[PDB]
This record gives sequence, structure tokens and C-alpha cells, in this order.
Amino acid sequence: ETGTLIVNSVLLFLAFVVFLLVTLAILTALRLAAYAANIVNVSLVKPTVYVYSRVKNL
Amino acid sequence: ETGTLIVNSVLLFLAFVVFLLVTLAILTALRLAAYAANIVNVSLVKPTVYVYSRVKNL
Amino acid sequence: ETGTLIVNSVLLFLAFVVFLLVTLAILTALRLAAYAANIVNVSLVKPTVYVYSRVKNL
Amino acid sequence: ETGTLIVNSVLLFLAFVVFLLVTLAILTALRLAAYAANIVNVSLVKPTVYVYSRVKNL
Amino acid sequence: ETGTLIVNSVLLFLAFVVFLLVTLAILTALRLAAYAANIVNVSLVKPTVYVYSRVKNL
Repeated sequence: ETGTLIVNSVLLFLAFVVFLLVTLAILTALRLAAYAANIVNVSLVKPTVYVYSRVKNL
Repeated sequence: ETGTLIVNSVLLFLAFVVFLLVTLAILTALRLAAYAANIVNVSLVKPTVYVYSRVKNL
Repeated sequence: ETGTLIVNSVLLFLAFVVFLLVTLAILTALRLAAYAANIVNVSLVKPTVYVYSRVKNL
Repeated sequence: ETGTLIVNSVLLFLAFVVFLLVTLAILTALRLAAYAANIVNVSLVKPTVYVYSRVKNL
Repeated sequence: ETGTLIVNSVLLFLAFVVFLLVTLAILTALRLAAYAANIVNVSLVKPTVYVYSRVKNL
């Protein structure tokens, strides 16, 4: 808190970790956790360039 | 507030207990709170290992 | 602001009254405000015990 | 920010104007923007009394 | 922060750029990122007039 504003993005990461429990309860309830597994194992090789389309706007 | 940056998570914990009133309103409206009840009673024994899948990221 | 830490929940309560315009905009667009009406008149008599399952966690 | 605690509701209004892009992309994707058009023109004359059911709770 | 309250909207823009990772995980999960791709390249030429419907409300 001593001249550190980056703590504001830290609390935002905590809101993304709990939203993972709600979002996971849906795909698992519909029976498709077998197709979502590979997504959590990091599959950002082709659609990973989506981060570059974010740098243009800001 | 004297050198305590850990208060940035106390406000986030208050943002989780409030979404509980929203998400519960959905599962109760679909008539399935009888199955979600046992989940609020702490059923983290088998899928509890999901916490270790977050320690590898940070 | 003389030691009034309990004001952190006041801003959270104001972020809850506004979110009511979002959820209402959804159920009203699906034509079911006739069933949600009685809910606004406070129907917490039977499912009101859901607050006790929150005191155990904290 | 000189004693103005009403700025906490200003940032909440900014999260609503952007949520309009999300909700509109749903009614427009399903092809029914012709029925939603008259809603943005403000048709709060009969169901406008819904703001009175909020004064009783708070 | 010296007489600048315009910083309250800067933290809101940080909450939209992070929400892009969630919503993007939805359209990509349903396999339709090929149609949403032309949307990030800015296609506001015809539905761009939607910002005029916000000037009337406020």
C-alpha cells in the first residue's frame, strides 16, 4: 500500500478465481467437462493472437 | 489501515457474499436447491484438489 | 469518517440497488413479472432459513 | 473528491452503460430489436410504478 | 489525483478489458470466433448511431 496501486489489479484476480466455480458448475452440469479439460491445460497456440487485438484498442 | 494492504481483499470477500444472494436466486427458481444444499454444507473432499491447480499459476 | 469502517458496506449496498434494474430488465423481457412481483413483497418465511447456512461458514 | 461520497454511484453507472452492449447483442442476435426499440424511447407510464415497490424495502 | 476525479473511470476501463477474457471464452467455446473476429476490427459504421440513444437518457 506504500505507493503501490497495482494492488487494485490483485483484487480483480480474486474475482476471476471465484467466478471460475460458477462458470465450471454450468459446463460440468451439461456434461462437457471432457472438452473443457484441454482448455484449462492451456491451448493458447493459435487463438493466442487475440491479445494483440486488445493492444490496438488501448 | 497502518501498512495493511490486506484490506483490499476484505472488500472482495464482501463482494462474494453478495453474489450468493444472486446465484442462489437462480438455482432456487429452477427448483433444484435440494441438490445445491449439500454443496453449501461443504462437500470439498474430492474436487477440493482444485486449489492446487491455482498454486501452479502463481 | 471518524473511525467509521462500517461505511465499506454502504457503497456495496448502493451497488446492489442499481443491479436490481439489470435483473428486473431480464425477467420482465421474458414476461414473468407476475411471479417475481410477490417476491418483492418479501416472501421469506420458509426459505428464510437460508441465512443460517451462512453463519456456519463465517 | 472533497467530501463527495456520491461518486461511488457514478462508477456504477459506467458499468451499466457498457452492459448495454452485452444485453443488446442478445435481443439483436435473436432478431427482435423491433420490439425493444420502443423500450429505449422510454415507455415507463404504466409499469413505472415498479419504483414504488423499492421504497418500501428501503 | 490532484483535483482529478476522472481517475474513477480509469479503474472502470480496467474492469472491461479483463471481462473480455471471460466473454471471449464463451464465443470461442461455442466455435464462432470466426464471426466475432470482424467485430473487434471495429464495424461501427451502421449501428454506431446507438451512442445517440444514450445522449437522450442522460
